[PDB]
Amino acid sequence: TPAFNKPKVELHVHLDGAIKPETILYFGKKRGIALPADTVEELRNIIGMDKPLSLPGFLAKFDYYMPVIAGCREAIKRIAYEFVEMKAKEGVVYVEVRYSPHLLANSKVDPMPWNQTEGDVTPDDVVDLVNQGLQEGEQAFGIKVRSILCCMRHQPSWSLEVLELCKKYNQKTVVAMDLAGDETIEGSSLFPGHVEAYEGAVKNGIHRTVHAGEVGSPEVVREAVDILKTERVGEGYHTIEDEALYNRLLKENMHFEVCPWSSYLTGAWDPKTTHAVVRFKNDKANYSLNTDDPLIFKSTLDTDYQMTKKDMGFTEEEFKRLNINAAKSSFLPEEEKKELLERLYREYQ
Ligand SMILES: OC[C@H]1O[C@@H](n2c[nH+]c3cncnc32)[C@H](O)[C@@H]1O
Ligand SMILES: [Zn+2]
Repeated sequence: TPAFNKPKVELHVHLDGAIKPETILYFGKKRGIALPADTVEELRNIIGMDKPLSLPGFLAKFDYYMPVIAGCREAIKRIAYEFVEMKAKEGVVYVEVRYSPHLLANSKVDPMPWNQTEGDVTPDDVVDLVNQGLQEGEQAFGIKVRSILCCMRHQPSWSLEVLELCKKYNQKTVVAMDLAGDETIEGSSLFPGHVEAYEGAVKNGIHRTVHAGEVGSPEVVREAVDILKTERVGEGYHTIEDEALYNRLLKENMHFEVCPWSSYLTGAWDPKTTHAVVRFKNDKANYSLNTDDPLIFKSTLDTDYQMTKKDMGFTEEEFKRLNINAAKSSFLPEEEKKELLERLYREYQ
């Protein structure tokens, strides 16, 4: 009994955070790379988390499996492909998947991620591989999928390249640029590489989303919006702590990419306090309900819907409304955007 058994739109999910334990297991064995377990079940209990940790502590879960995927062409395309499939089954009609092309490369990247031996999978090659998998997947499960390339807070040296990859693969799945990573890295929002990359995104008409305010303060959100010119705020829960800023974002109709389950599991949200999404729903704000990293949170899109339904009083009417807003707030070109809205309204009848 799903919380909302109707078409959905997801704008916030990490491809490298939405991998099948069976695929991880498969490639570790296949490449002879170690994993903290050799059973999907125990693989899930190590990578997985059922209790709040922290953002820095949550991010380390990737260390367990990224090494078996990164640098492997077969694996990069496969996870991209199986991702669409996972989305198709969850009832998602349109989705934007994000990831760092750099963290999956083993050539032309410095610092080499995961202590990898050089190879031929360049960062560009990664975008191409994911595009291919995503495309083959759309085709096969019939849902529309786009992608978003992440700048990493800790590695601004990579940012300007990410912008280039967005320019090159514009709408050839790549519809936007994100800034992900450890939001606690003081000043990461302001590092030159990042700033210069967004400045060029603005100048070259490349869409922009920025993770901010999940654990950072209103100023991190203020900087994303004002300095980085972000078009959407990834999560942004802490924005409501600055009534003035909140109201100005509410006025611009800023889209907040919300991830309920994720906010609890990363300790971003104090379970004793009311979720910022309650305030969002109440203020009729522009916001989507997203999954973020389902492999690590051991969840599905329904997990976040059941959470809001059961615990936050969300109705089918709010569910329909938030998704219509997610559609309007997507980085799809006008025509495809209209086509998306058309489908949702058709099905919401
Ligand atoms: O998917 C791109 C990267 O964004 C980061 N990311 C994933 N889930 C996240 C939640 N919050 C902040 N950053 C996240 C991860 O380091 C992942 O490797
Ligand atoms: Zn995220």
